[PDB]
Amino acid sequence: STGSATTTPIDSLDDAYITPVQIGTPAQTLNLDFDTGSSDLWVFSSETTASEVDGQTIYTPSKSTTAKLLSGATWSISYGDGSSSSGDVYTDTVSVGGLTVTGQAVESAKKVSSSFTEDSTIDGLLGLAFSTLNTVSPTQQKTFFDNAKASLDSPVFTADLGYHAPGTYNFGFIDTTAYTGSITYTAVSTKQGFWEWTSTGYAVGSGTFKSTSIDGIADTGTTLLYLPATVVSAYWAQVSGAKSSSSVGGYVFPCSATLPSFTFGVGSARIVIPGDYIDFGPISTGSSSCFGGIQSSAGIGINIFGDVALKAAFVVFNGATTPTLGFASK
Ligand SMILES: O=C(Cc1ccccc1)Nn1cnc2ccccc21
Repeated sequence: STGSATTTPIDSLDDAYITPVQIGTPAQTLNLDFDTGSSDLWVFSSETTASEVDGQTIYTPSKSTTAKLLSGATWSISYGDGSSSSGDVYTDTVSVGGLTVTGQAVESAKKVSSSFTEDSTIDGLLGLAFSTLNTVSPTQQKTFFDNAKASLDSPVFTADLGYHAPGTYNFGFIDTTAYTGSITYTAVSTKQGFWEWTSTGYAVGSGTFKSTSIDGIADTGTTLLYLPATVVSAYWAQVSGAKSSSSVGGYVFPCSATLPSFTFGVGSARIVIPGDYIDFGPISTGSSSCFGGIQSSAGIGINIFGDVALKAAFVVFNGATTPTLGFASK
């Protein structure tokens, strides 16, 4: 089998992407954030604290003839940005772009933190990291991809995120019309549960390439590109008037600036992030100070190839016995 679903930015800045997902019988369609940096499929639901729901579409298990409470199971997650959610668990039928999994764990939120409440466009998360990160207790659950894998034509999924435009998530096949040139594959470590790889270096604008190993994760659920402070300083030094602002929480730059591109290495291959992809707009409405899309990972503990980086590429998440990652230009 295969699946193919369009993913759509939630706002004009590409802060996140939502992909429609069918849950239950008859289908309940929720728009989920596909997140290769986590491993829980959780949804706003009829069980969510009423004051914490504000515009989201909810899953109502009692209206699904295929829903079954997973007795005794609970879940609780906290993301790197400080947000969180928790609740109980059902199994149900879940379909993505024509690909169906029966018996998928669907984590029903009883509580969500303020940032989820405040974002009406995201009805929940669909994790695509390794199932060793899944938070369900006392019996850990498998991700949608891990449940689908043996049925797929090939044990892969691909992310093709758009810049200010829709993109695609495919399951089970590589669309050879969706990229240019060849796909370069690179080794993955699953030791921390992530799609963790090592970039071979970087360049700023038309500058020379610096060969240097940069370990990090491919994370569709992170908006920005988080890299070592040395690398990020080298980038922003090429933007007149850019500065790190302790009060704003990162690098800012004059909105009048033209940003240079940023290149990262994948083996001997190179992915070029155009400068416009690094502009995240005014820090507050009407401000002439803009927030940068490349930020330091120093407070985080891991480098993160978030959407800013991934949307510049066609990315293959190869879930073979020994997983790997592939990147192509597009
Ligand atoms: O948690 C993180 C990483 C992060 C971003 C910004 C600052 C510090 C750390 N991404 N992410 C991955 N999945 C997520 C789901 C919600 C929120 C963030 C999510």
